[PDB]
Amino acid sequence: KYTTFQGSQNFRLRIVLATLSGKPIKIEKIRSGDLNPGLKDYEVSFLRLIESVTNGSVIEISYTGTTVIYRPGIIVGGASTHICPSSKPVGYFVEPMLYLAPFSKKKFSILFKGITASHNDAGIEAIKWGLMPVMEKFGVRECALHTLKRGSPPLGGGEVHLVVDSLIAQPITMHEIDRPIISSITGVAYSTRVSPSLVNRMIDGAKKVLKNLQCEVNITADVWRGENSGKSPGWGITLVAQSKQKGWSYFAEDIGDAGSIPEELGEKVACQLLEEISKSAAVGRNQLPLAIVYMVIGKEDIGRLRINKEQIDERFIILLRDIKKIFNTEVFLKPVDEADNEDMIATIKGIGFTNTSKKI
Amino acid sequence: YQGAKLFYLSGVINGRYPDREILNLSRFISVMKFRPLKWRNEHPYMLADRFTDLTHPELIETQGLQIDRKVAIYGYLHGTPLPSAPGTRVHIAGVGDFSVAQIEKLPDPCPTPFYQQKLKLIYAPMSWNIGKLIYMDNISPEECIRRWRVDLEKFVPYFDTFEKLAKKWKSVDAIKERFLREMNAAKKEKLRAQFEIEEGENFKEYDTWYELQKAKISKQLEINNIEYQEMTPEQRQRIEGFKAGSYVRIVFEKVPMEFVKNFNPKFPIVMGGLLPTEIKFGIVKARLRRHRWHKKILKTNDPLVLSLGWRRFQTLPIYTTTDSRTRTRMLKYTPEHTYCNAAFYGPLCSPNTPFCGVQIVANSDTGNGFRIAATGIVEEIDVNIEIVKKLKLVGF
Amino acid sequence: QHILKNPLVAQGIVDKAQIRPSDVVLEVGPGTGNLTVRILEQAKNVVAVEMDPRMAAELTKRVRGTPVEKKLEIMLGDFMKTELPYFDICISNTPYQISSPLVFKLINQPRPPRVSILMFQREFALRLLARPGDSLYCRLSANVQMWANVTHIMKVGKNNFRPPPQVESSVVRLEIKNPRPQVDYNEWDGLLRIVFVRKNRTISAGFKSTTVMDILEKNYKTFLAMMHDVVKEKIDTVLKETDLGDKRAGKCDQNDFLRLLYAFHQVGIHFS
Amino acid sequence: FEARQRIEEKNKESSDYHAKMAHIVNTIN
Amino acid sequence: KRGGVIDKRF
Amino acid sequence: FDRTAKPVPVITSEVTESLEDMIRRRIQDSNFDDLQRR
Amino acid sequence: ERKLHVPMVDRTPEDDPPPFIVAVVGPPGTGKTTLIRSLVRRMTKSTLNDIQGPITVVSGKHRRLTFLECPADDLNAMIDIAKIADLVLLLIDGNFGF
Amino acid sequence: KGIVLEKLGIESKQPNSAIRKCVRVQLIKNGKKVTAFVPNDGCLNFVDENDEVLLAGFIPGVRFKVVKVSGVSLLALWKEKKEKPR
RNA sequence: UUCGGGUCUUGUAAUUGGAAUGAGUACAAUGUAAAUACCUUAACGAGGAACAAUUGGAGGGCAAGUCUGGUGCCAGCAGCCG
Ligand SMILES: Nc1nc2c(ncn2[C@@H]2O[C@H](COP(=O)(O)OP(=O)(O)OP(=O)(O)O)[C@@H](O)[C@H]2O)c(=O)[nH]1
Ligand SMILES: [Mg+2]
Repeated sequence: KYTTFQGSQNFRLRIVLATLSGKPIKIEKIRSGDLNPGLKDYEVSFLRLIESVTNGSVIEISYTGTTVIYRPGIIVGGASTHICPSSKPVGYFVEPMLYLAPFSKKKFSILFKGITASHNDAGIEAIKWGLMPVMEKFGVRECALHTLKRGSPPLGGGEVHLVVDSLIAQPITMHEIDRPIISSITGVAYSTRVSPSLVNRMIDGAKKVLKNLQCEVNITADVWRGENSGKSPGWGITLVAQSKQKGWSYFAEDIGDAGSIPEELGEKVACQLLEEISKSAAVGRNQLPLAIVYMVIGKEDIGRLRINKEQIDERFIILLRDIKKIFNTEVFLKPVDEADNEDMIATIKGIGFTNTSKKI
Repeated sequence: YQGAKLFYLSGVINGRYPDREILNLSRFISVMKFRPLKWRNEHPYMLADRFTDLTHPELIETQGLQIDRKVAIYGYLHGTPLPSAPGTRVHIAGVGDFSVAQIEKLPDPCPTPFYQQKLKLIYAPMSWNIGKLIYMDNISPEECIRRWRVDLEKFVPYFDTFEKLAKKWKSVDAIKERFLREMNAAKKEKLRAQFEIEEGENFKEYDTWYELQKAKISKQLEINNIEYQEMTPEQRQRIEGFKAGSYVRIVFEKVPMEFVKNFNPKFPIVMGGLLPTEIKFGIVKARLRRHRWHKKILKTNDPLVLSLGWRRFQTLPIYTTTDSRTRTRMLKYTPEHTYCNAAFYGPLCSPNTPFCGVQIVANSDTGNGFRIAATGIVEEIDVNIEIVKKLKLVGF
Repeated sequence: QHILKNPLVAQGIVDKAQIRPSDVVLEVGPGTGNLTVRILEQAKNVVAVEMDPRMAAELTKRVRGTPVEKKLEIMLGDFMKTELPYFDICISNTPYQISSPLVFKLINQPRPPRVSILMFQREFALRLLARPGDSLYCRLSANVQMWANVTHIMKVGKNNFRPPPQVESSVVRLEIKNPRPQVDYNEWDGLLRIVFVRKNRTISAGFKSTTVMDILEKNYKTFLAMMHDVVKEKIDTVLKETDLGDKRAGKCDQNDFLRLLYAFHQVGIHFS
Repeated sequence: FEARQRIEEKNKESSDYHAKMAHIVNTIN
Repeated sequence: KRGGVIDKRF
Repeated sequence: FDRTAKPVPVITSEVTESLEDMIRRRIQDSNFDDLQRR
Repeated sequence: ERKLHVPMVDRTPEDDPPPFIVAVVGPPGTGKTTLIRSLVRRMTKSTLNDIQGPITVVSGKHRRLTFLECPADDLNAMIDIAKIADLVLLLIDGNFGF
Repeated sequence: KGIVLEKLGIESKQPNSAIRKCVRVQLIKNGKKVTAFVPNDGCLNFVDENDEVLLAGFIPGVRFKVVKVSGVSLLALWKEKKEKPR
């Protein structure tokens, strides 16, 4: 009757996958042994977001809060505003909406309010330049995340507007069996309620690592001051490696804490980006889960994606097992014929998903 | 279509038609080619060649015949490949929706001569490779990684300690490949490789736009064929499932005992796979007209037997008009000679799925009039509707 | 004075500018501001300089009482005498009376914009884009090309402007190369001026003229401080090795002029 | 109260309709 | 809208 | 059901704030639409 | 231009395709059974006295057919065979007409 | 020949308006998108998206009219002497 | 063009009678290598002569019907829907 899961592991992913596949699911034993059992507030707010963009969905939480029953409805979207609790930033909520947005009856226009950055969740630039380009490859032509107000922790005060005009039947089949040649490194260096000097010092650290490279390095300085700067001082950097060849991107992101050295964070993220490039074959680790899901929900056709051995980590294992339990689809991996690198080709047949909610 | 072939048969001798005409008909069937149909190419289906009841006889006795029966259905698959894993939802015409308990491929009982000779003419029974460790759920994912060598809510992936990485990337070697009299040939060759990188795609024909699309479909189909061929037969079946033409045994559970008892081999058993939307139940917004040859117009809240996808059922539709696109107003009857927007509750289905409606399915009430009552195309699927009607208050 | 009355060209100019929300744009002589209001929508901060106070006030009246009003900044007076604040991009309807000084001031200004979309008369536009061997190749084309690259976006008909000017104008994009090539501005211009007295002359013919030969001789003796016939001999030589003396000035590319400069520096003679 | 609310609703519908109509007539030409 | 969250948490 | 006439406008706090903004907002600019001796 | 059509995908397998489903549909007594016997004999050289349910026969070196005699008296049958029949042999009584 | 991409005037409140009878169609031969006229809103009905339509020379700029849909004449459907095969 | 002018058995949505005949069916004969058909012809074959002629074009009129706009009752669009 219900596909059963355990724990809070991959809570968002299990919800969206059930939402896309249309199969009811049950998630149990959520933080049973902890002093504070059951869902966190942000997880509860996350479910409310699903109810807003869907119609006919039934969501039941246990008396203890440790078990949820989910019966997905259809994706309808529409215009709405969501208030994000301070426990999580907007990116924690924007990311799952990204999976569902292109397959809705009506275009998604959701206004997200709350803290806008964190250490463990996707930033604004990460979505804008790190995940959304991947969809452009997969056929979501029009997608935009407008930054109205930046809100740094702990008080936040920021605002972001998610708009996806493109509604598609399903993602196009993916054919990427090569290592993209990344042409340039770009990025956004931002700060709030503080002097512009911090942004300048931070790019200085990033360039120091990246000056040895043979590609041009151009990092934008986005100093936010005044009313639109939020309620707290904060500052962070994003560095994106771009392949104009086939429009591929790899990125790294962190934010700075009070008392931290702006130069040090810049050097860390630059050094962080190089590791991501070393570990990446066609998409970065932070981008891989979105790519895998999109191929799974493609047409009844075999899509190919090149993945490095480093990307096959503990997280990648659960993602495939989670996908199988809901979709019954298995990702077949084969070695590449090359000897320079030990990469492997991930071949996935789409489940023939179609956007039946959209009126014709 | 105009010019359609029409064969003529005069009489019957010894229970056979004239040999000459049958010869012509057989040839015409032999060389025939079939158009691709949208529905047939989007769902898996099979026609049951034989029927069998697998319920244990003791169970039929200790509980009685009323007990639900386990039955096995055999036949050739058609259309899209059927998934190998059990649990797939499927509909049997005139029976209901069931879930496949088991599925297994059997040798072809009527192998075509070309197939047989690579390796009776009539068959009428009725008459540590990481890839494995991913799906061994018993092994923990952490255990899997180490043998061959935390959570997705944290979007940022795991990175090593900052200082160790600084030493790691002090030099830029090992990533140079990712970034963009005899030595002269080397420079141009490197420069040649650079050019195709930086302008290659824009520069890398078919006469008509139609041929371009057919090329894209065919190329993708070829890519499928190569990929499956490399894979092992077990691996192939595991991903695609059972391809069309495969002879498959399929076992069902919780089948009504009536179906076992009420078995006439004349009446066919048609099996059709269901997509996720087909399972859903809700309001169906559709565009519908009275059929031209039906004598009578239809009425709102009047039963009508619809045929959507693989399923046939009766519902109470409500005929509507947009009222110059200001409101969804209820009608009393279908328009005499044009469609109208109709709403009815039933299993959802993808838009653009055509359907036809009939008011009488029993022979006893057949009469002589045309039995096809309505035809239409489903326009939208939804979980609610806001049909309204004009109410007038009258005073003096 | 003309005013543009085509909305499509104004929208196109903004789109080609492709202003990022992060970047700040600088506008010169907005006038009516129909192009301006679109720029405010896609620009975080906009700085506008207007020669006439009344236009600026009317522009204030157009952005009047709007959320974009706080972002918009209004400045008055000729842009030259003022020192322009930093701006990432410049898209403006400059008068052509000041186009030629303007384009160079943008280049000369430290930290110049990466991209700028400007309108010039057709003849000026061709001169900006004229390439070696082209009929319209001139001294100005060689100078601007070496500092920055300029490409022609579109051509705007005279009829679109009202009252229609007699000469057509074409919107053009210029991007300043970063880093700027390491060559002294005065020395480059000194080389270009002598060799472009008549593009169709031989480069040697320009040098052998008596008046400039005085100037080169005066310049050479200054370098010694740091025989007029001797200087004539040295110039006659260095042209022969470079072979540029035979070649026409118009045909010679920017790279060729560099071979002219370095060879002269070897002789010890510097233009300026 | 509902009188005022409906008025806002119908006005928004009319504006949305007219705004769409310019778009269709814009694309077609 | 159709459907809703059934919150029986105390 | 339909209504013949405009509903009478309602002075909510937001309406007052919006109105009172304009009344204050104007006065900075000293833009008063006033009769002046001719 | 008559060559031009809407692109579509045919999911027929490249190797070992299934037998084509042939539906013999017509009013009662129009000769559906005798037609199936006649076709089967010519193709296989064997006569089937009684036919019930699907009959799969070899029809060529690499082509096979399945014959189904739709119940003439049932409309519900006429629907579901119509959704799967690759070929229909529509029987018409010439003397009686349509 | 062409594919029906969208029915631009389906929503238009005004019945039998010139906008209602316009349908965007993409020519199969070249893939260029154009518009076609339909004889009337009733005939606008038989057309649905992704149907093959044969076009013939005829709001300005619309120079084509639909003469067949799915290989059958629109007039035949309008007089209702035939039924569209799907 | 309003102003009006010119002209006489016209109209019926009314009833009603018995004469003719081939499309078709068909003994036969003729026709033909043998047949079909034509030309012939016993016998049947007409009042909605339902033994049911088509393809295009122009123009109305109607409602407790529906949409849009506004110096009230109007106008535009249109109306298989009351
Ligand atoms: N004279 C003549 N009789 C025919 C012809 N075709 C069929 N028949 C007769 O029609 C009768 C019915 O034949 P069937 O084959 O049983 O037809 P059916 O479709 O199977 O009928 P049901 O199975 O009862 O639905 C038989 O007695 C045949 O002799 C024909 O061309 N000429
Ligand atoms: Mg029979």
